[PDB]
Amino acid sequence: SITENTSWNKEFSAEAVNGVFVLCKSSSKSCATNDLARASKEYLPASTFKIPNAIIGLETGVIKNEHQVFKWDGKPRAMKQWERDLTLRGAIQVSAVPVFQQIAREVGEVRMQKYLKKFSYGNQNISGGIDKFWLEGQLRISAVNQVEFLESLYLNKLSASKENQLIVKEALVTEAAPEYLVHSKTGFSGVGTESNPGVAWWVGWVEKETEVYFFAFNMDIDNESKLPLRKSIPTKIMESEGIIG
Amino acid sequence: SITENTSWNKEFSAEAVNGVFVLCKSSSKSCATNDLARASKEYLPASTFKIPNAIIGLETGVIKNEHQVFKWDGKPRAMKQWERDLTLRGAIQVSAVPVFQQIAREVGEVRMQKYLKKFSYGNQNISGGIDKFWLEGQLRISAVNQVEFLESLYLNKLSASKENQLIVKEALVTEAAPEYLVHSKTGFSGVGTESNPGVAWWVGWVEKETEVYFFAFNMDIDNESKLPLRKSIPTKIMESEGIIGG
Ligand SMILES: *[C@@]1(=O)[C]2[C](C([O])=O)[C](O[C])S[C]2C1(Cl)Cl
Repeated sequence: SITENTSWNKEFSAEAVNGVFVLCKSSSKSCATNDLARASKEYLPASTFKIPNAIIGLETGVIKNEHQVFKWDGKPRAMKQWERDLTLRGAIQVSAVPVFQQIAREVGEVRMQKYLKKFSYGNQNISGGIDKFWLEGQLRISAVNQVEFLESLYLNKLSASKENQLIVKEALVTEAAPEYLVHSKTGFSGVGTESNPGVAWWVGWVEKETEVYFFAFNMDIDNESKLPLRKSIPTKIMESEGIIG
Repeated sequence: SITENTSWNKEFSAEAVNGVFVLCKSSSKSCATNDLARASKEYLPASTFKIPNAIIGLETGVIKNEHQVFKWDGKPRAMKQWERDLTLRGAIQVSAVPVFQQIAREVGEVRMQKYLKKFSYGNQNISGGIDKFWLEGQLRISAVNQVEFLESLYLNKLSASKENQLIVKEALVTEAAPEYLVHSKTGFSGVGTESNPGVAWWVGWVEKETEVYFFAFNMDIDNESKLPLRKSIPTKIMESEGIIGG
């Protein structure tokens, strides 16, 4: 399945970044990575968890349908971008944490556990509170597991209805051209401490002509100013592969 | 109950074009157009027909599923961009006529007629050739009918599985930002002469924040260099309406 490509470290060392990129053409059966060990090391998913959380909210009927609006109650939120009504797509795209915290509460620990089992989602440990397990709790997943998850979603092979998978897929589109389509989701757990840094992610897949490439990136982050690297490092790697695009 | 907004006409005259723009906020119960008469006139749909044709291809099973690949057999095609295997979205986005002529033949006249009736698609006249009725045959549809069809698609209300309607919607995404998403399709019947012009279209819808706007534009085309007006005239109107830009 997985092979090391040590040329890809240039991008990490340039920035003194401890991280991993996993990139798979056509399927998870052929991945390459800069760091064999870290590729299956597991980290808080943070807001990449909105992908399965959204699927689960639709499957359970907690989210009515693709057209549900999540209204802002006018009360303060941690980000200005979350202070307004958001569609499902909008709430994923701006990573509106409190929308999904309330979705998780309505889903409930029994159903959330059930679904993460069906999804083979990381260590499947949702302890730490129903509305914060993926943010500061015990849930962990690796970049390889993300790429496996995203591939099932791409093929509509998760245990949820095909309509709900397609709904979340359109919500993930972040770049659209006549012959190049990108689906992707960022994550950022916070800056932690210098001793125990946070994690940042970018995961998704690229459709180019008739090919597909799945990717998952994570890195340790103790400084918010380093945040863009979660897209720029994978972007430069994929550009050097001719994928981007 | 469509209203006329004549102030939009200066965007057409400025470019010496005759055409119509229909724009509906929230639903087709709230539409506005520059030209009430041309808004209901019916024109050859050209490549805009790839929308219903794709849904029908999926419903009939001619198109196997969303990941179907349409293989190029190597024989020459009008455009290099068509001379390659294509996904369903790639074939729509580059408007690869030959892939859809073949889907249309496989669907055949009986089933095609039946879906166009279910979809209330234009004059529903597909006569004269199953693989060109939308390119140079008798099929005709108005800008108001395009917006009503597209709203149905957006709402998953067409007579087709929700799943196939979702497949086709993703294939129509042309613009994407975190709170702005555009689904659309161009079409162009060919450059005509001044007295017998072709038609160019741009149809689709825009989700901005939590609002949705359905739109359909067409214009007479008798000069090839004017083709890009099919996008810049409606773009300018949507700017002045405050949909494009903050
Ligand atoms: C989720 O992890 C989002 C992060 C992300 O990756 O998008 C940041 O968004 C820029 S902050 C929000 C949280 Cl941290 Cl919950």
